[PDB]
Amino acid sequence: GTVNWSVEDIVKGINSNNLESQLQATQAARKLLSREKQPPIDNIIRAGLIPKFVSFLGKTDCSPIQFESAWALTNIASGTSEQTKAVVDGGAIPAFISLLASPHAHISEQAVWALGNIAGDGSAFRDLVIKHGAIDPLLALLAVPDLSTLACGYLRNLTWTLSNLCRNKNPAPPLDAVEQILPTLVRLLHHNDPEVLADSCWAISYLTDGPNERIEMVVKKGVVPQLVKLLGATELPIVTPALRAIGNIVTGTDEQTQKVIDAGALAVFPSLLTNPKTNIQKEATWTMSNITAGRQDQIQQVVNHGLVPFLVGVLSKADFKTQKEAAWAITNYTSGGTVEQIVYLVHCGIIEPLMNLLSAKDTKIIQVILDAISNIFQAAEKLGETEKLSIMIEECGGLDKIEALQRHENESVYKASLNLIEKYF
Amino acid sequence: SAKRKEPEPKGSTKKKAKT
Repeated sequence: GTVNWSVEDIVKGINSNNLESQLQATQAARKLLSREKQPPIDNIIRAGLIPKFVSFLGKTDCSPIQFESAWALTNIASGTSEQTKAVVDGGAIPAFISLLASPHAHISEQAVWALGNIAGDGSAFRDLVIKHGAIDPLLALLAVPDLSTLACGYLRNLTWTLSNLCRNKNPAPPLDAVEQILPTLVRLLHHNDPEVLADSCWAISYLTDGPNERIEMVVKKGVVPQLVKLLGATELPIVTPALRAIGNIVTGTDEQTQKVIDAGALAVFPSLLTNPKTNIQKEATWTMSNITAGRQDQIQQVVNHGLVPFLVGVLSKADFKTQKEAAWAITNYTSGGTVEQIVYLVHCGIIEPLMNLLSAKDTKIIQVILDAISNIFQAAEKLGETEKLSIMIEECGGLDKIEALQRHENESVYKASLNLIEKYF
Repeated sequence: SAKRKEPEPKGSTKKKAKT
């Protein structure tokens, strides 16, 4: 029927002066563009078909041709930057924005999907979509008393597209676009579908990634408790972006950080820190590191929640990248902690796993660890206990590792490791 | 500020073909 045509046949049909022939030919193009094994996107582009498809977007009298073009353009825009750029150069942005208003939900949804792919290309197209005025009609599609009455695939596409309009960093989206979208995003974050929740968390994660002014506008909407609740979800696709967003927030001010603490976040961390998914452990440990970089009373909350043995555990055994984050969490904690906090850290068993790590071929971890040693010595000094500390480092084999590091081909390692022996060994 | 802000980029699907 319209299955398996050549591109030259599709060209013949689209150039006929017959709307029905054009329709058949567009659907044929769509079915070519819908196969998983190498769809001939470049062949279609090379044939000159994009501008014709874009003009079919405007055929209100022909709803089926509007849909097949939408779908064909969707799949093209789904390709490389060059393929997406061809769609945009065809004038497809305003035309897809106009179709958001279609009375046909399947057509309106296809327009949403296409705009998602265009914004997903990066900063410039995201921003180009926003200048065309996509946001208002996108949001007007979600202006319903209850989200549950929308078709679910449709709601998912809206959510994902809005999330691509929040994404990317150099530059971040316009402040006023972010302000416009946030209220609706807060609503979607309370919706009960897992994909809608996952992609709402992704959007919040994009929006909390950067300067503290951007964190602020999110935290101000009061989403942190709902984030923390999602952080406890059983679905890994929801936990991953909820954790990234929580982690982005605690890179912010002490007050912003305190908000995730007040939300109950640290109660979820015994399991996040022992999560069998190695990426959740990494991210959770990085998160812990920025909380240990907080106030003393924030550090104290890490203590009260029983989290320091979990940090010992991760430093002891974890994929190397997680250990690296753990080393940071310790360096931070020892640099901002009370002496009593640091004594506590040592009582939990930090020394021996910290020393084992000095065998790592990774200049940066070594610096981070020597820094933590020095910080801990500085607390031992204040208590007349450096000798008691030197013995533990000695007994676990830490001196051999510090001694070996003097002749290290790195100016920072040599200085601080000779300095440690000078002062303590 | 001991805060470290620049995580490994991560997201949902960037682009998506229909079927």
